[PDB]
Amino acid sequence: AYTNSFTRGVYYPDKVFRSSVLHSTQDLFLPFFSNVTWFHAIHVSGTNGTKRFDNPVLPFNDGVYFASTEKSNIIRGWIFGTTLDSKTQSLLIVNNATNVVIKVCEFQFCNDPFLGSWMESEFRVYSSANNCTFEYVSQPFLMDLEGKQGNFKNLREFVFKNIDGYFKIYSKHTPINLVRDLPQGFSALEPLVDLPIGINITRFQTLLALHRSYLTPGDSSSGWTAGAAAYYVGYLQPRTFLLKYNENGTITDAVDCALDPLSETKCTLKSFTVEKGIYQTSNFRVQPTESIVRFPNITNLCPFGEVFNATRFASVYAWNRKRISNCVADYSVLYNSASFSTFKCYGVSPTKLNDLCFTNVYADSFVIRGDEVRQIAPGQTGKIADYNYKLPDDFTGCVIAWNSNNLDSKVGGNYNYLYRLFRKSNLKPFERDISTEIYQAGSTPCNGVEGFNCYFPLQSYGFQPTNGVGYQPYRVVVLSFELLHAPATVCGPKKSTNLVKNKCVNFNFNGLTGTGVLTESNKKFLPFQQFGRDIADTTDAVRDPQTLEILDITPCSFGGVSVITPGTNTSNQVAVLYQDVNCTEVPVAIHADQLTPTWRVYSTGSNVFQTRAGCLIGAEHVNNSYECDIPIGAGICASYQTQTNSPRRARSVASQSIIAYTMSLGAENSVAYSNNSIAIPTNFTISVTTEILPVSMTKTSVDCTMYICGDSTECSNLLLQYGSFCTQLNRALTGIAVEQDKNTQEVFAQVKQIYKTPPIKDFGGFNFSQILPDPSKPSKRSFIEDLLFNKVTLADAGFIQKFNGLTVLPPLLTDEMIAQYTSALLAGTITSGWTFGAGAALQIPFAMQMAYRFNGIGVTQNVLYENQKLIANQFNSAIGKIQDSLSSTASALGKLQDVVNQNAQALNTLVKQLSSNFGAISSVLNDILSRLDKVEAEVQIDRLITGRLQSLQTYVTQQLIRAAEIRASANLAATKMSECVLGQSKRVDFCGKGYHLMSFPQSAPHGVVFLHVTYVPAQEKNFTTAPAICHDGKAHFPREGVFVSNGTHWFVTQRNFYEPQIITTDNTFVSGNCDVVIGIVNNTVY
Amino acid sequence: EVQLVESGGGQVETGGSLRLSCQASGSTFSDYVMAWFRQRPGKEREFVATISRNGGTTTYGSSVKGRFTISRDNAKSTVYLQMNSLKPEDTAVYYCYAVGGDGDSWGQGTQVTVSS
Repeated sequence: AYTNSFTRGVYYPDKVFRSSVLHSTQDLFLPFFSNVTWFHAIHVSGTNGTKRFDNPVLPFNDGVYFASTEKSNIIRGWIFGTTLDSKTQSLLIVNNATNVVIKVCEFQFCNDPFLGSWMESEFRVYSSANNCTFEYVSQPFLMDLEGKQGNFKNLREFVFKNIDGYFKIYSKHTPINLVRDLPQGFSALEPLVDLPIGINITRFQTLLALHRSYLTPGDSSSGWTAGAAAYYVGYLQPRTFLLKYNENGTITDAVDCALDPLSETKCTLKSFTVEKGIYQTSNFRVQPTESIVRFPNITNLCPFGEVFNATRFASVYAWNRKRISNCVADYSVLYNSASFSTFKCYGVSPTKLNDLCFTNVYADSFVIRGDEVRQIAPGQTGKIADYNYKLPDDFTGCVIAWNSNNLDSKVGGNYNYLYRLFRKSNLKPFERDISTEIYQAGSTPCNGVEGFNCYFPLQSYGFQPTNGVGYQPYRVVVLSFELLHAPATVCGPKKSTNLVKNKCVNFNFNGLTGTGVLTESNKKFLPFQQFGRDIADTTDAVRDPQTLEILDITPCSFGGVSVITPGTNTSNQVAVLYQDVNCTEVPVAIHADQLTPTWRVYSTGSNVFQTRAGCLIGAEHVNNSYECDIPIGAGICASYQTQTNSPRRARSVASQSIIAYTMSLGAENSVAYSNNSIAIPTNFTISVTTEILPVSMTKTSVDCTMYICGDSTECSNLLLQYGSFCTQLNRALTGIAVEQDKNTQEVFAQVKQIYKTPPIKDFGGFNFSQILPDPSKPSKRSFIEDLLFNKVTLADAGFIQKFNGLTVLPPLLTDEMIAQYTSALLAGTITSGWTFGAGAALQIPFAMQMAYRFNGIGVTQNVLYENQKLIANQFNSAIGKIQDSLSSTASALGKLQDVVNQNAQALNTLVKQLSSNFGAISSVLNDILSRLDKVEAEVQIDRLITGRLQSLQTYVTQQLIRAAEIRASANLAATKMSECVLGQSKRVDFCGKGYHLMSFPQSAPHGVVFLHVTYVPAQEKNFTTAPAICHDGKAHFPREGVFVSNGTHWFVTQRNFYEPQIITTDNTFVSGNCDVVIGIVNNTVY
Repeated sequence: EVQLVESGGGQVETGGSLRLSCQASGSTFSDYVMAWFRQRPGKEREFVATISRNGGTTTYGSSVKGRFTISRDNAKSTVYLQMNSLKPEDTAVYYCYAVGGDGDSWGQGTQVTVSS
């Protein structure tokens, strides 16, 4: 029986503490949604490892989740260990219901804790307390009345971890009513204890003692546990999570990492609420297949079998001197075949013989006495050891021997070999002396001719096949590896593996170590063959060295992840994008499927769609092509509606799955070439927008020493030893700081002096109500200013962050005076005119202030004052709806949160690099300072300084680039401030999308917001037009407008609003006659 | 080319003289030192006389050495052996036995039967 661990198994990792923190870590955890074995009882013949025991002993496996349920206190302790017997150490932890006693005692084997003795028995479990090595007492780990006073059922979740000799133990207690299976809902497991044990735990079993049941009708033997209390078991696996800590500091919730692609996004982007968007996550190139591959063909050979099988060897004294080279060797047959009587190798391992290489190999072979065999070795003394062939005390290959009483010995007697007694030139090792040493001086008292006149040191050595050792001829050949003297020449039999096709293989062609996929290529290498290349070691093409076919080697051939999520708050489905993999290769490590059972992860779904950038595993390609959304690559995007064909679908396309159409930037809105008939404004819209520019960043400074050293004088010594980097760094940060102040001054302080917000605000129906600062409400930030200062993430994720060396000097202009500047800008903008920057500000009423700002797009003051009422009310409505969208859309201000988050990341990663040892024996400073002597300290710490310095350097540079681009933005900002707050610019699509009216500064935490109020026309209409009228034999041409016809009467109108007029002299300019011109018409002038 | 073919040996009376020779199969003869041995039937090989690489250095055995005469002849590709003051105890198959290169060097085996 299997049940899912829906949410259990989570415990606070270490006694560390945090508050409202989304911390993450990887410890041995019970995976989410895992099948667990519902042990209940004997379930007769349901026991496989134990006998008459309900729930047999099980493997430990480095961690188990445990939980026992009951309606009354029943379940006893546990047994941990490897043998659970006196043989090998094991652990026992029992609940006495009066106290808990923890013992590692080696108890005798009890097949059951409850041998039948049902309850009157006295602790049957304690078979023997021999070698009790540990003991401890504490308050019981108790259970019930939860189970009956509440009449619920009670719980105790447990985790028995053996981590580094420390046996961490956790617990909780909880009522339950739905007694059938483990419920949903969340919890945690605080520990109780650590135990420095150090035992090896491989098996463990639960303990329960049958007091008295009634399962069987015996009235005493009724004690039975087939239908009694039960418990589940899981196993913990090394998976990381992301925790969610409480205000009080509790584990409120937790999320997986390898369960879903979705959870893996969560843990990439540390949060519980991701928004719609592709999140490059963790790439997965390949696991290469087996091994080296060359071929089974051409190779060469030394004639070893020539000389070894040569059944005629020579005198030991007249030992052969044979040099062999320029081949391929093989020492397998000699070393393994039973031909030799003796195999013994001196400073050369017989195993590695083939893979070694030698310039020259010498074979010195002969026949030896059986008893003399011992004297061929470095460090041997004797007649032959001194006077026939002497080994030196150095690297000699081997000393081989094999009897040849069959071949060397003959029954007719064989005296043919020899052994000189004691009388040649003493044999500096390797001297082939063969001289006839009859006399020495013919007079010497030792040998001479006096005393000895019938001696000859050569003593020919008779023998016979059946004569005995000593008279036993052993054939001996020695392989003299002459090596390293020159280029190596002799190596064993390599080129020994078949080649492979079209699968990621770690290949080696004649020393070319690499990994790739082999393919049939189509060029021809010249005998300069051996390999090809594209650039600078890209050994892209290669041929086999042994049969001469050429091949291509393309890379390990691919991996990818680009998970798509439409947003947790509004869906929970996920589909994975694989960057550039023809998922014929079933993308992940082809068909990874060694992972958690998860159809996206278990990527085989029929819902697939290959594109330029690989394929989507959760893919439902359509051909209908809406507007783009979360972008995939090369056009294609996602995110249609909930109801394309089926109701079960969500705005996440094809709910629980995802489609990917091809981007279609919209529809078509063409007109065709007109004859001359214009489509021209009859009605329109004045409207409004937004824009958000960062204009600064939060100031920062970093005392270089304190960041690096932080009061460790030796660090300060070495840091002043590295020249003046610190000065440069501090200076650059100071420069960008004062630069920030300059930007603020340039953006806001353009005007010379404040003109107050007029007390009586009665602006021509153009209600503000929202832009001018608070009437007298606190801080004098305007209502829109208020929401700008509040809807901005007031957390900022919580930068309120100076710990060591960090600091923040505050800005110069403060938000009160900044808002004062802004308000002044407003006041000049509205009362003065476009002149509160060109000298002393003048004054003009707002009706004219916008009539001659209409005149800035080509419409006179009849237009407004004729429609001053409705145009004004449109302004009020539009600017009110500003409040709406600025108040409503989440991520509306994304630019300034982007900036502040960027600096947040910068500093946060900076201190995290602070916590890194960069090759040092530790990351923290004072211990490595104080754990070692002077020299090794200073060198390792110096490694730390250099790493810290480079990190700080990267931060400073990155800040410089960010600062410069913000400078450009700020210059643009003040430029806009000037062109369309101190005037009305015309550079198209700079002061708002459309014909511009005006711009309104609004403060910001670090940026600025404009309100580009633009003129976007509407309601086009078609009429007849003519570039001239020939009147009185004479063409006409318009001064202030154009001639338009209704089809029957001609009318004079302007170019961005239909305002027709009669044809009159004073608006029409008159030259030549009807010239060579197209479109001229009748119906002449008054 | 060391196919040493013993030559010159033949039946001899007790006290006579004969030439003994041997030839490698068309090679150098200086460096290949010859040795000559006696193997009476009813026993095995023994040694009477030999020579050096020079050939001038007529190093015979330790037994009576004025018996035999030796000469390596590089100009005629054969050794030359003149045995003299003979005794019937040399009825044996001799071997020219050019030491250089192959030590146990022979391949014809020259018979010298010492008659009555």
